Amino acid sequence: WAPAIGGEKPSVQQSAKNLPGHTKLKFRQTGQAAEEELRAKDLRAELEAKERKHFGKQSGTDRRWDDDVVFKNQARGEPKQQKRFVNDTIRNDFHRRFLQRYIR
Amino acid sequence: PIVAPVKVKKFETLEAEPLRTHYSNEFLATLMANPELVRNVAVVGHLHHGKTTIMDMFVEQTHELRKMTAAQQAAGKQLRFTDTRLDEQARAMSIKMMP
Amino acid sequence: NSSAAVSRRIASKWPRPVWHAPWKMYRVISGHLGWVRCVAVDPSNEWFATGSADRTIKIWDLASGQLKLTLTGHIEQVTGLAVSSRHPYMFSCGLDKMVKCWDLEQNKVIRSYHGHLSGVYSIALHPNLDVLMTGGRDSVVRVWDMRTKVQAMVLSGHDQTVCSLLAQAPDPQVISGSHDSTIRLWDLRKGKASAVLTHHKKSIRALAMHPHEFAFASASAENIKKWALPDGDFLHNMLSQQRAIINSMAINQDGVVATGGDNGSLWLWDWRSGHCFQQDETVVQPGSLESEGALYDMTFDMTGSRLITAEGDKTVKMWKEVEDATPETHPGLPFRPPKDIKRF
RNA sequence: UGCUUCGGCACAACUGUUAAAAUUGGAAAAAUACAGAGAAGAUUAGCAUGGCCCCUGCGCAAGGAUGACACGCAUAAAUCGAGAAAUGGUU
RNA sequence: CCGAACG
RNA sequence: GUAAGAGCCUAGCAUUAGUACU
Ligand SMILES: Nc1nc2c(ncn2[C@@H]2O[C@H](COP(=O)(O)OP(=O)(O)OP(=O)(O)O)[C@@H](O)[C@H]2O)c(=O)[nH]1
Ligand SMILES: [Mg+2]
Ligand SMILES: [Mg+2]
Ligand SMILES: [Mg+2]
Ligand SMILES: [Mg+2]
Ligand SMILES: [Mg+2]
Ligand SMILES: [Mg+2]
Repeated sequence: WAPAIGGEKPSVQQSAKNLPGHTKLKFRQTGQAAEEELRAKDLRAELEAKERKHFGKQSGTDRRWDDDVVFKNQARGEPKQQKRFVNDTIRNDFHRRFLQRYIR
Repeated sequence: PIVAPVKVKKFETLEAEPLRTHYSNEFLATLMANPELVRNVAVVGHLHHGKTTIMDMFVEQTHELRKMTAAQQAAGKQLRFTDTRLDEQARAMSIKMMP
Repeated sequence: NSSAAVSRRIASKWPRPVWHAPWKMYRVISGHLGWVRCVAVDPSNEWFATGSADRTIKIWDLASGQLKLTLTGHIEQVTGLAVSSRHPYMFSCGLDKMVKCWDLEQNKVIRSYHGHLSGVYSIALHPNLDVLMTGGRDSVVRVWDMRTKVQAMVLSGHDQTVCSLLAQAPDPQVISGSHDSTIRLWDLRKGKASAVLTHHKKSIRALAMHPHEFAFASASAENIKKWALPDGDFLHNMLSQQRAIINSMAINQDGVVATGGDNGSLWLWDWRSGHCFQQDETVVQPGSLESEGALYDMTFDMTGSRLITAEGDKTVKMWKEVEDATPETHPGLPFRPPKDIKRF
């Protein structure tokens, strides 16, 4: 109904997680998207380049033994399964496979 | 990494400026331009028989590297000048000839 | 002056809307297993990170939309993401009360900022100091030393969840909006609000700075307001009401304001005139509820030409300008100045 | 103690929460006796929430009866106007 | 390999 | 049978200030 609000000698209890560690910061160097390096370039050129590369270079274009047998061709007509995402908790494919695997 | 670290590509790490020698730059520039003061010599021997170290003694007598020697006998190893590649170094072996 | 006087001034002098090319949604990315809640673009503009209700942070290729990496370290939803422009660092907050510094050279959490009493909702990196700011359900903005993990400051005064956060280098260096319906502009040296803005009637779930102007937009379920800085002078409301809880707001360098509704609406407004040139509704990915359709985060890429939206149908959606549009083929929703005489 | 024109100079420079106390007050415990345990029938695992409640613990663990408390017992009037009727003053 | 607390 | 607490009596922790007369 209402959370605790968290407003702010000093106590001398020292936590283990509060001991010195990672005591200097990494900064972005030349080569890791540093700010002075990135004013120099046209990021729209590189984005439209990479998007065009992706979007084109994904498109790829510039009587027998079985005579008494009562049923014939019963696999033909079966649906081949597809890489798809269903946003359903219980009706997606991971879940149907999971329940198939673990419940016998 | 998602942000690739900009690494010192540790292949064989040399020094960042021509060192102090008991001669100049132009003195060697002189001694090169006339064939009668230049001798080309390759140094060969068995495994370990002293080649690298003799070259090193030459370096030690004709250059300026004394505090280098102090760092060598403080760290506990004897110098290998021509054994530069720090992987040829850590086997006490000359791996590739160096002029 | 008055509401009448000012309304006549407004009928005469309102800035006309700058024509903006329409945006189209060109890419859905499926793969998060919970609501996508936060987005963050890397300063190089080549990947973005999305945090989720499935507790992971996914790193995606900004041009292919490809899952580069999944990072698990939060116990609850990832609610906020901030990629540092000056450090190879990503920061995440979550409903697990935890703020994490991810080393992007290790792909690992190297620092943790401890101290929020409830779930953390908002995060902001100071652009010039090595300081980060988080707000949460404990109604408090905790100001952290990035390096020592120390809580340098607590900005107190809000009464409900700090839901949105801005950080800038000029004063006010932190702007927060809360569920208590106020915006506080903070004096970071003094630890004190320099202004409390009470013009909103609902909770301020989105803040956005103008990339270039000294002005920010705040968004409620009831209005998007535009405020001049330093002092938080009310400039105006957007000339229309998205009749939605706005979860996210992004502002462009062209002045395209994108606001994203809890109902999955996405309206594109002209900053500077306040006029919405586009109105979209989300399509939810197959399986989803249409109740499960919110738009929880949006960012522009660094160029301003892509808008990445983090959605409640667990998709990332990407929008680009249909920039082969011209003010003749594609004007969008057309403008009538605020001709009314009204009460303010 | 040096140096000494033996006159004197030089050097050296402020301890103590001042008690062997005096009060002075506040304390946990012990016994006694009181009385003596979550949830909905019973019996029972817990994990929380909130804070001028703490205890054990090195603790950003864990535990303390789910540590306790709270927890509602809502004698929280959450309360009143609509109209006909009818009766009362006055003409 | 190998032991203490707590519940 | 927990084991919690309320209290009663008796119950050894902290303090160094303050004491006048036309
Ligand atoms: N006793 C002795 N040992 C020496 C002398 N000179 C060098 N050494 C040792 O011999 C070892 C091998 O000599 P290196 O300097 O490696 O010479 P090398 O024969 O070229 O060896 P490679 O590099 O394997 O070809 C050195 O590490 C020294 O310890 C010397 O004059 N006397
Ligand atoms: Mg519990
Ligand atoms: Mg406990
Ligand atoms: Mg029990
Ligand atoms: Mg409890
Ligand atoms: Mg337990
Ligand atoms: Mg127990």
